Amino acid sequence: GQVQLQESGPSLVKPSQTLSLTCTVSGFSITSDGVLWVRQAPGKALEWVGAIYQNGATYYNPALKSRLSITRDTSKSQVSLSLSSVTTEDTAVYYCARDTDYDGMDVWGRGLLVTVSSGGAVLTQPSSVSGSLGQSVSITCSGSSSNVGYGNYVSWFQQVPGSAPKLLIYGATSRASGVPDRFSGSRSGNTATLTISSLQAEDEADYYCASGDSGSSLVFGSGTRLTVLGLE
Amino acid sequence: GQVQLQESGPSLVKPSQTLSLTCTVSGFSITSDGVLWVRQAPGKALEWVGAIYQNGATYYNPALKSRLSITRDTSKSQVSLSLSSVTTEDTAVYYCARDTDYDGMDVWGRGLLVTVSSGGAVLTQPSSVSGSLGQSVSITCSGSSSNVGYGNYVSWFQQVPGSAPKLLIYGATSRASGVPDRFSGSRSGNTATLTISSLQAEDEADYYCASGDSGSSLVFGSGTRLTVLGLE
Repeated sequence: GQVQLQESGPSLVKPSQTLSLTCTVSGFSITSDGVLWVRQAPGKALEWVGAIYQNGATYYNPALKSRLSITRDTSKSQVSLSLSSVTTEDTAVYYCARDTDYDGMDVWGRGLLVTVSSGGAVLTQPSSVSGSLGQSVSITCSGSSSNVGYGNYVSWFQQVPGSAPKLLIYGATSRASGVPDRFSGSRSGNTATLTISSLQAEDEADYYCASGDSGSSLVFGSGTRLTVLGLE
Repeated sequence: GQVQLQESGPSLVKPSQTLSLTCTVSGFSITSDGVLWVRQAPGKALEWVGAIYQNGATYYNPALKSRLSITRDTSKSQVSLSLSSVTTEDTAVYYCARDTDYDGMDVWGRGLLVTVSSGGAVLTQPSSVSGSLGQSVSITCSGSSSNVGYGNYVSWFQQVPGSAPKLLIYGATSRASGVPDRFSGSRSGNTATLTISSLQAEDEADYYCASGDSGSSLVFGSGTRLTVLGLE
């Protein structure tokens, strides 16, 4: 992969100060693809932070809008994130990713952990599910007419321990590039479903649904942990 | 940090072919610091692959030497690894790290997973140890006169779930920059010991002891999983 994104910054940020990160991209222009920021607090789901698109138009998670600024420098291929008035609740791995016209959020950086410390809105998924080698497994995601209902702007991600999400299915049904076809997506009203046939040992991971939402936001589900039953 | 290292290469290699990776460094010269390669097969201990130093002098893991070549391009800040005659047993996350004069293997790349597929010398550690918040805990590593007994060339690493090792201790004692001082290391004949006083929640990880050997090979231990007992 020549397309890549890398987050950079100072992790440790004292409470009440501003947290500032830079995402440096290579192998493509921000004038052709959007860039988004996602975070994941140690031991939580994925939360959308905000996005900046080709024309520089920006979009923010309403819960964070209070202290968020996203900017960009075209010449240096950089996208900046500033988060003000940081507290311990902003401790997280911060991820940037690309958002493309026809391939979905396909490429993500590796993630940068930021710890905030001093002296030393709703998509529902079953939290767990399991199946054995060879058989199929379904993971459902419930929302509403604003989002999963609004139409076919549903994504599914895979995340293994300590690692950036990998896009599986975008447009609710379309398989991303390089994704094996034992993965498929469907949608029915306010519900979207991922199906994994021919379960494999390496499918054991957490799974996240995400959906566009009427107020130009992006919402993630609560995550589903999949376990595979072997014979070993 | 300014210092960073990044592995880059193909997606998957076919068996009996040549796996080739490139390590690009930034924030320092290979003419000032050595570069080493380490790998980690799924669910398995760290294994040293080989090293190239400031004068280009190379050193290899005897078990892999047969099909190993490490090269470098100084003008471009690159170090190259070639592994021939790959089989399924070479599937692994490959890591490239810096070896310094006075700071140990302090900085490591993020790791690149490489799987070898078609269309379908000994350091002993206990496998587990555990403790509640605040207590001290010890992890022991046995070898021999060639290695842990050779002298004070012992390191300790920490690895969380899907992440590059972090150096804790070097010189069999000297703690590393930025490492908190509840970690200490001691040595007593053919045995080296890492002690963590005041166990913290984020110490929950695997721990590896590595040692220089007589034959200028680096050897890693079998790994120790440390669990912390909450009240949750």
